[PDB]
Amino acid sequence: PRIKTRRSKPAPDGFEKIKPTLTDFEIQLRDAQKDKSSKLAAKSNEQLWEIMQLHHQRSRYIYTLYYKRKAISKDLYDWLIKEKYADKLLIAKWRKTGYEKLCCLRCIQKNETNNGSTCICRVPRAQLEEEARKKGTQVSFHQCVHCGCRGCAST
Amino acid sequence: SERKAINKYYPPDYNPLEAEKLSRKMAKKLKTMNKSHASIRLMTPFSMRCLECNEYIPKSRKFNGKKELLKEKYLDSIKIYRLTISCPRCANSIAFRTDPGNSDYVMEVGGVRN
Amino acid sequence: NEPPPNICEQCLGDEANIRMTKIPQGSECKICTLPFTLYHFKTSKRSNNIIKTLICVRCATQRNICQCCMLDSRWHIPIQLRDHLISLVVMTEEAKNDMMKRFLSLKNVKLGGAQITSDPSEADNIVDKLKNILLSFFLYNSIPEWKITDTVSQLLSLIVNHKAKCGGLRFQSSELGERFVSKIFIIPWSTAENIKLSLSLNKLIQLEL
Amino acid sequence: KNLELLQAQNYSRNIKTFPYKELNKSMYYDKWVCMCRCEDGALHFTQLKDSKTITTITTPNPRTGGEHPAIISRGPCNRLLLLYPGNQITILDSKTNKVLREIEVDSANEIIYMYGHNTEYFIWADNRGTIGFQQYIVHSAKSDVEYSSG
Amino acid sequence: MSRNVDKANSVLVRFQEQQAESAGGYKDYSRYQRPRNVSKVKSIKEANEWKRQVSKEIKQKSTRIYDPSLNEMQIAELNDELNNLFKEWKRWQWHID
Amino acid sequence: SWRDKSAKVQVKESELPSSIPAQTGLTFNIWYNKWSQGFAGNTRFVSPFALQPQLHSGKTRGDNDGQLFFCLFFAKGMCCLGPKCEYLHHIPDEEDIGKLALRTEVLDCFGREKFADYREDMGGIGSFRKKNKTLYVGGIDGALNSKHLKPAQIESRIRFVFSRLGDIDRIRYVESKNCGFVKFKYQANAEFAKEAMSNQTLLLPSDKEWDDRREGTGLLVKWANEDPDPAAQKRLQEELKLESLNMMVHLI
RNA sequence: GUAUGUCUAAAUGCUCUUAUUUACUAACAAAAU
Ligand SMILES: [Zn+2]
Ligand SMILES: [Zn+2]
Ligand SMILES: [Zn+2]
Ligand SMILES: [Zn+2]
Ligand SMILES: [Zn+2]
Repeated sequence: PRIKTRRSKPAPDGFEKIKPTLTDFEIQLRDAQKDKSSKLAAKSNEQLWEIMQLHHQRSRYIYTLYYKRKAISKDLYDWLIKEKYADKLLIAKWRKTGYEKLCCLRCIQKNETNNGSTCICRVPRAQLEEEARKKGTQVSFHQCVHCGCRGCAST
Repeated sequence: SERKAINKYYPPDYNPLEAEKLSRKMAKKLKTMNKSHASIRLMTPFSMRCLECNEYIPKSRKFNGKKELLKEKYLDSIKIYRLTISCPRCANSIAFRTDPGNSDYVMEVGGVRN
Repeated sequence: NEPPPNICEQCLGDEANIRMTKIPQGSECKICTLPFTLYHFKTSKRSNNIIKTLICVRCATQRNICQCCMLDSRWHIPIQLRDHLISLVVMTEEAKNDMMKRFLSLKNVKLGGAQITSDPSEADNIVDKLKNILLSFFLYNSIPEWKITDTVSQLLSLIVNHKAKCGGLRFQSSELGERFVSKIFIIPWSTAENIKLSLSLNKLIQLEL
Repeated sequence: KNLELLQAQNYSRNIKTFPYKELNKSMYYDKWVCMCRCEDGALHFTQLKDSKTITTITTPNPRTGGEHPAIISRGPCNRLLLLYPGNQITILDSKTNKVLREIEVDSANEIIYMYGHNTEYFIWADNRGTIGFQQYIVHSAKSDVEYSSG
Repeated sequence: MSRNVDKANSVLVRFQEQQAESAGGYKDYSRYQRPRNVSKVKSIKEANEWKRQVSKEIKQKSTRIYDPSLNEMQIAELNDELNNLFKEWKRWQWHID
Repeated sequence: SWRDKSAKVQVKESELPSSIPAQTGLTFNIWYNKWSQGFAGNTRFVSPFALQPQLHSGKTRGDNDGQLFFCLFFAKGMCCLGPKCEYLHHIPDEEDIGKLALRTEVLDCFGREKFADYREDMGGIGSFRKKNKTLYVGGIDGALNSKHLKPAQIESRIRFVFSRLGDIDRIRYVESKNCGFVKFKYQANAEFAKEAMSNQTLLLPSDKEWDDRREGTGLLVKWANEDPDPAAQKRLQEELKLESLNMMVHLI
């Protein structure tokens, strides 16, 4: 979230109900945002991954309540979007087909990657597993370096 | 970083008096500062002969000497100093004293003036 | 202008498509310590750990070696060994010096042997020549412990000095030892005369220092 | 009849921290009880004399290998006595974080007691009953005892 | 504080050194004079350092005393100095541990 | 049998894996991570950890995926990743060695570039030019805290530590040089051993100086400069010849 | 413009003295009514 500066009205109707759920998130974030003296690259990456997951989760919760459950007013949702709470682009992506389970947006920036493609997470476990079986080796990848996303795919 | 530097950085806890005291405590232990024959750069006013190898070190020739305090002062409250030198060729310790009665120097078992 | 990378068949992989990136003046070559383009390939897409080129193309050419494997381009043998074989039928002296190594690298002579390996004529001839040329218990009475251990295992801590020639095997089990005896180079418990003498001599030698 | 939870923390049970006496802004002595958490090369010490005030002071850990002191005791004027294996004692100033002194006590036997509010000297004791002030020895080592504390 | 020595023994530097000694245990056994009477050094590490320093000194002495003007009296003097150094070293190899 | 012995490892947990440097100098240089403005301190300090491999060795995240290279940290005995480590945790067996024997010229069993020239002190990660399986052991006086031991005992200790770590070819303690030469079958194994035993105490729990093993300086484990005395040389030559023969056979 | 170079194996607190400095550096610059 951003800081309130009397720009937007404090909150629409149903914020008081959801606020305590997404205020747990804030605590988690706070725990995350600090020097965990990781002393090690992988460990360091893990905290970032965790943070990313947390970010995703809040958005999902919001998204779930507004679209799937539909228990929150449109206005409130809009307000949330305007604030830093939800991710707008991510939500949009989710709403689109084939991107519903989506760890993060930068796992589908095809420009970013060295090989002109999407993140592996986006490959359904099924396909990778099949490939592995064909080869001889076991399941090859666990989670990507952008965000911890073991089997991000929509399956 | 620059020779005319106004203020040297101090740590956030630097009780200056305390620091000084500490330094003093670790000055008796210290190697340099707790010794005699502290170095100096000086030209030679006497223009003299090195007594061992007869090397004729002339007037105004520059040397990295050792200045040491002579405990026995001149009169009362005006100090006199031993000023060690080495001859260029042979490494014999020449030196001289500054007795200010004549406004001049005295040779000290090093060489002879001529 | 740049020459091409010299990566061997076994080095590179078993597949009909590999993607690699070139990194111009990536690293310094290990031999020469002189900037050169790193090629680094992943072999199969998903198979972990990259294969970066460790040497400059020029150096590879000189030694006639894979830029990854550091093995003969032709026979896939360590430079020493390949060169040694040739000698047997003169070897390279890489000059391990800051300045001189670079100079050596820049020279283009094919150091030593490399020429022979390069040419079908010469390598083949060498090979032919080579072919022609070819055509608890103490233990007493040199060979390595990894062989001894293997032997013991087959028969089923294992100390062995060589100056002594006195191998005190300690299975630490009465079962293992009693199986070991029945299932079967002097081997007691915790030209024989000659052997004894030799052993004694060895012991003496061990004990004088 | 009523109790409340004031504090929960981790600590290092093997760091023996002796309770130090202290005089009030009135005229009696309060016992301060103390706990030490040694983590990430820092020492953390949660002290109290009663339920009203709980203080935690942080100090670096002077040892370069980051090994834990066996015994820690307060001395006068922010002095902190830190006993390390091999009978080595580091006096640290708890306000400056400066190392003041490093003393190696001359005893083959493990130091088992170290106290600083005895006030120019501290007292130490061997597991064999050598007692010294730091200096002089008031009692020599016996062969027939072992102590673990004092 | 020209000529470097002064700078070295300037108060700030001394303070810094002291701080280092306090926290972490950086001493410069080059910087302090080695003590005369051993057995006023309960720590082993310190003793070892001292020994090392004396060895270094001895080595230095050795390096210079084989200079070409061998008949000069400085060399002769050093010969005694060398002996003294050796003696010191020997002493430092005491049998407490 | 590391596979069926265990899965888990967790050698030294990520709470306490290491403090970063040890104070030489006055000030700490952020770019090199090394203390500056002074150099007083013998620097080599004994490892707080060690590889008790029978206990530790296990399946890893690497094993499943098909990693070649073994875990340096595991060898040292401080791999906080443990089962989620991508590098292998076991003593290099023969099969593994065989598998990575193509790459073993250019880089070690740890997947890190062997150099063209040896380090002047023979101190780390050997050259690709000279293949080697032969480790100089040194600072055994310092590694045992200046203990008055029998040379034989020392040798035995060395054997105990090193046999566990890899398939031994042959070992020699020397009184005169005050050293321990070890030779292995496989270069990779030797490398692993070196990694393990760098800065390690040779002492045991049963010894009286166990609690002050940290205060000493560890084993100085390095690469072996070939033995000059003639029998050894002859043996080496013979070995080389054999190797050559094998190569020839392979070729034809 | 505070030069430089070689050389290197891996007792504790205490206080009292000052209206100063055994101070060091000279690369920098040099005239009269
Ligand atoms: Zn994903
Ligand atoms: Zn993602
Ligand atoms: Zn991804
Ligand atoms: Zn290759
Ligand atoms: Zn690991």
